[PDB]
Amino acid sequence: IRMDKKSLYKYLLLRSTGDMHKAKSPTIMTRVTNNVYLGNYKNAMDAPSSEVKFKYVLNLTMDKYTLPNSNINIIHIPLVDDTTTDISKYFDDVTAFLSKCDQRNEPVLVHSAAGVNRSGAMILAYLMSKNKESLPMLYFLYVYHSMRDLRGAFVENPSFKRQIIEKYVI
Amino acid sequence: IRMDKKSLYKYLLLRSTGDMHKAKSPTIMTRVTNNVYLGNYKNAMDAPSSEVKFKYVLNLTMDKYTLPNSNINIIHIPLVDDTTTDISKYFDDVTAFLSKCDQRNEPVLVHSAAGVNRSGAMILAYLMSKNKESLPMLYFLYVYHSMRDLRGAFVENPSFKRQIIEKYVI
Repeated sequence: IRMDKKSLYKYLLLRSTGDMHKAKSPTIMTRVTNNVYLGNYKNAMDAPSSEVKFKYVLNLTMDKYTLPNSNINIIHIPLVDDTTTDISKYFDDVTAFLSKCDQRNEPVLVHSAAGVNRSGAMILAYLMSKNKESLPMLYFLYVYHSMRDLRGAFVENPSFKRQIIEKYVI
Repeated sequence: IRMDKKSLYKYLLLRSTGDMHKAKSPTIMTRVTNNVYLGNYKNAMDAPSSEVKFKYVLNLTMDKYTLPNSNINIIHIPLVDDTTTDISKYFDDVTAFLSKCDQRNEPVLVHSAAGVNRSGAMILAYLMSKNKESLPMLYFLYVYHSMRDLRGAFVENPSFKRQIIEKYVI
């Protein structure tokens, strides 16, 4: 049971003109594609012993943690969640790595502190990168709002949203 | 001094993903085209003695007022600002009347109580109707956000926005 056929279009245009719930902190991990997951700091601590056989965790926070009782490989890309940091510089490599994970069915968790702005930006970028079908402006609006509806908050950082738009739309 | 060339596009996509100021009540009349104006109840009371030579006022509120010391013609279309009323039924005639006004340079004020939802919807409809150039989805997003940025609040009513989208986009 899904919505097809220009209900998505009204959904999108209404969301695009203010029909948006106030930001609600995301709590549980979200499976976004077959092997790619999106979460927050707690979710990463919880990653050793979750239903998923993670091979990788992509740590987007500033601090290099370990999960030493586990065999998960922790990739650290330290970024700040601010309106000045350039996150686009890592777009190509990160989306490339995530697609490799999806090809090899190697589960990977993409997380930040909140699971909203450094991690949601990389998940958005991945989704945009994998779109060969749909007009980017519309794919962008659909992805953004459906992910926000799902998670409660998604790339609330305006500068991160600007960087995705420039990279993948304009 | 204007923004052209894909700054409008980033502006639009950012506004479309949550970059929106909280609704602020509009106070002064807004000239939207050469002879078409948008305002609230006070603005209409003030219409007899304003810098503009109104020939017409389009009263979208429920109550039939008069301005008996004036020669302004008051057209009454009574509508409620609610999430159930069908405003689309008057779209064709209203936009037709407004375009005639613009052709004959006959100044006309479009108002409701707030100057935000019954009146902004008819102004939006007019603008959409007069667009023969731009893709409707994009013209819609541009008009909506630039009018909201200008006025402070514009078609905040979600059902009125749905009706414009259905009429003019889908």
